[PDB]
Amino acid sequence: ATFEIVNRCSYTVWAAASKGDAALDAGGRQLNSGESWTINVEPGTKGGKIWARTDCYFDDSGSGICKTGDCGGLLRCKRFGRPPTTLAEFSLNQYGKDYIDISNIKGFNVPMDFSPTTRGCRGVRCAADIVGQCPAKLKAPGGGCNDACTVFQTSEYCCTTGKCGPTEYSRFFKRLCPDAFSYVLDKPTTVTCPGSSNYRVTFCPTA
Repeated sequence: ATFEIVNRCSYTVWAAASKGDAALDAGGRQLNSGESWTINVEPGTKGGKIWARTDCYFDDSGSGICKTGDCGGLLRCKRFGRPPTTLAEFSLNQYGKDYIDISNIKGFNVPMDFSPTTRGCRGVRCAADIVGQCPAKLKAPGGGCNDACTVFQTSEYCCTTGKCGPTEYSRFFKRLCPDAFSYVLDKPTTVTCPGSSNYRVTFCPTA
């Protein structure tokens, strides 16, 4: 399948695409404003993620640091990103369908649209100034708006036992992006698409 990752923000991002234990395609790439990076993801991939990283430095080989979303200090992510990271999430060709979501369960750094480029299903977006509003205890120095489970490490926020409810903090993310997951047991805002769909991720969409 095809992912076209478009930086419509006015600042550079360092896009990342991982499943957790391996890169997807090249695993990451600088995107200056306006730049598109199309990747190939296999069919049947489960639990894939695409995110932005901000305020990075990488040296000639590729090792470095970012202030949001860092994946073990690699330009080319083979693992997931340090919060706060707005997340595009997907598992493809499940049993005849792909399933797409955007998640604020690790926080928020960059606004995002995650739309299918082929018919049958509808996209999902979170574009609200979450970082401008973000509650003080959830602010991340380095940039972004952390989730409560990152800031406090409780069973209730982290839904550790498989039981939890919404919270004042989950609800701050759900007021601003009803169409993204705001905590682990949120009513799912997943989208079911035909198997083998293609997609566009766009950062700052409304930019």
